[PDB]
Amino acid sequence: EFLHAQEEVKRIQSIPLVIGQFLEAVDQNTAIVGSTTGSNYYVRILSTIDRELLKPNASVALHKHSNALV
Amino acid sequence: VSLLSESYNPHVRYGAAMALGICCAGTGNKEAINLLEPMTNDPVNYVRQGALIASALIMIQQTEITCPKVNQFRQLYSKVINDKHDDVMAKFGAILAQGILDAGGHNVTISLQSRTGHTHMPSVVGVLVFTQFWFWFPLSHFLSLAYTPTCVIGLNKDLKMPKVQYKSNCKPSTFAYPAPLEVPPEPNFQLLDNPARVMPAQLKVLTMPETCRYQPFKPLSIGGIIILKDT
Amino acid sequence: AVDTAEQVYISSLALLKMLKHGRAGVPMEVMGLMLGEFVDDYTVRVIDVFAMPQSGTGVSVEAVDPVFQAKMLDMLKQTGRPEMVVGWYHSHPGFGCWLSGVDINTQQSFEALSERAVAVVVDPIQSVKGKVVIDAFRLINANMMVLGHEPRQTTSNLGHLNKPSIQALIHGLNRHYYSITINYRKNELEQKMLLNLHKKSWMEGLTLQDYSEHCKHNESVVKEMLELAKNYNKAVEEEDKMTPEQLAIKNVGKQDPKRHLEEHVDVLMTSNIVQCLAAMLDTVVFK
Amino acid sequence: GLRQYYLSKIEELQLIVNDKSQNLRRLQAQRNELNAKVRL
Amino acid sequence: DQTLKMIKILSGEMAIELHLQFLIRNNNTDLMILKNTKDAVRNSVCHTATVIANSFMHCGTTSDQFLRDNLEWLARATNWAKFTATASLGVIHKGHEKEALQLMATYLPKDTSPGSAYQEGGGLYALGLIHANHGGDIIDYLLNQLKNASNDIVRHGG
Repeated sequence: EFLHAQEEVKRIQSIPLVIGQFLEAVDQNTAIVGSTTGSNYYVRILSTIDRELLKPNASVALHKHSNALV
Repeated sequence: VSLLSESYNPHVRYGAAMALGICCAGTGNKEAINLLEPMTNDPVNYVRQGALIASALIMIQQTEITCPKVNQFRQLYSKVINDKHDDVMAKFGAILAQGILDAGGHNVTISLQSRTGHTHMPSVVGVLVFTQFWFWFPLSHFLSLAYTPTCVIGLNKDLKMPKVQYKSNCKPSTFAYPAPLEVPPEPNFQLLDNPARVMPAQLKVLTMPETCRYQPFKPLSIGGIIILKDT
Repeated sequence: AVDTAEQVYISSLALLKMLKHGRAGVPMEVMGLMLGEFVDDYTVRVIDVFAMPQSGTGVSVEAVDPVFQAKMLDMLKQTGRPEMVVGWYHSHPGFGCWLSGVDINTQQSFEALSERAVAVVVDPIQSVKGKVVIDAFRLINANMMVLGHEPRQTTSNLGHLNKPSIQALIHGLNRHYYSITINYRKNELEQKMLLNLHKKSWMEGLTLQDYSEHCKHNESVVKEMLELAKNYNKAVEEEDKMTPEQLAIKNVGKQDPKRHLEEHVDVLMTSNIVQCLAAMLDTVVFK
Repeated sequence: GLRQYYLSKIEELQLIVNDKSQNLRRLQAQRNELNAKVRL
Repeated sequence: DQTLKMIKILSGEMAIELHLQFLIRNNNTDLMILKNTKDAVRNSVCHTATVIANSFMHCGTTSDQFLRDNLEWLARATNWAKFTATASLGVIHKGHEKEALQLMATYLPKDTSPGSAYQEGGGLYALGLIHANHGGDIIDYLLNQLKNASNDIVRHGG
């Protein structure tokens, strides 16, 4: 059952997707990004991303309306 | 079932709550009320619903002394029934539980069990048919087969009522009434008439009639009707 | 009236025609017909689905000549058995599911002849592998919206089970239409014969695997597994140190040994235990 | 003589209780961690 | 007597009306509890939810003053509440032979004949509710009416 819900979470990874850039993280599973609309945001992340592929200065995908890490 | 109250789907989280509601319903169980305390807080509406019906079945004809969580929950159904922002399914359990918890003027109760060890099979049907209210609303209207009284009744001839008055022995605050509010130095010698309601836990705390004209030939251990031999 | 326990049975067959036609022309709103079989005032059954040639714009999509419609239904009566149009669908591309201001208009045309034309949205983007988000709808009168009167007279504990999205709630739900709970008609007629027909193979496992290179691949992993264990001969040594909740946030730039070091152990096992066992059966079976 | 034998058998039947429950104590906590992983 | 013994113990009728005698003497309820829940008048489930409340808390006591306080709020909801409004009438009269046909004399299906046949078709549902485990005419008064009737709108209650 966990593997069925494991793949279900990526429906948020749909097509109208905007681009930010990783800046830092406060703690576990919550970070700070900067969109390409100029304004920075304090966003929640998505759990399945390997955290150890982050911060040189990473390109990240962001949600369209809610604008969280994708 | 206490492990199954934390399942991932709300469906197993639902039927875990009725599983406590159909087993321990005759008793004011300390442990079953302990489990249903956070069950009314879940974001799924029908598990908030079925927790209330299970909270209704656990404490019928019980006033504050079998467990203190009776009047802690009398306020709880009124807390959710007077909100506007609550869901209709969520507050449907509160309005249903008022008819459960004050059943017959606290004169009838559920009984899946006799003193003989044999089960009460119309109540076995009457609670199982009560489970299917999702798919048809008056299908769970078959609930009167589970409602059975708790009253000792005296008798001496085929028709005649006796006139006997006995009393209690243990702590007297068990015999409380609902006592409605209507806004616009102690017993343990409680006399009782022949149609006298009594809790099944209170069957031991009473006194046999020793000074009256009447004396029971039967050892008074079960309620209902018995012969009361005129001596 | 209705009881909000409508329970639309569809199929196992129609939804693949829904998504394939919905996704082959995905960014345009494609649409079609729903050709089914009516049952009582409560439920409805939609069994077959076909589309038409259409002409569209960005915000609108139309149909073309009606001679396609009658000639299509004549050929489906003579081949198979006749049916009746239970409704119609369309396809929001990557939106969600709601009735827009033009989607509501041709629904209003179809609800006149039969009053139970089911309006269906399929989104072939939001559907990843599991949820297929569908959420069939039907109109409610805006005359009773003027009355302030709440319709549909809930008489079963079946409607208020699935919660609507906020984005569909921004749109006309719930001021001009409602949602319907649905499920799928499943049977051994079909369910057994898509399971036991799709993911099947014949020789992929009675064969060996590049015999000079499997043992070579048994060094292509182990060689860097030495230095990956040298990092595991490194990272434990900096423990009894700064409060390893700090050793979660800090190590997000680079790869840890510990998780990566059990990663290859599964790979270096099943690559070997399969290839060793499958070789030792051909010694018995083949002479 | 007779019942003398029976208190042998109550006390070594109880030896299955203290470790299989201890196995279940280990096992039931493992599910609670995994169900917390799922719902989250 | 010992000849009369098989009626006194196997029909068991003196456990029925004596239980009715217990309920007609002992009845400790409140009207305000329904009046506290009166303020949820809308088009929601609440009309069916209050009539399923007073039926459970008045089983077999024949006390129709909680229901006869009004007419229009009871007759606001339609098409299945009126199936249940005539269903809740039998639970209040549970276990009593006389006040079954006589109080439902308005609710026989061939007397008033309104546009709602669930109001009159759900009466035979309540005739089963009173005489559960009690089979006499009540078997055959419900047997002959199902020989010729309407569709499965009275045949549910039948």
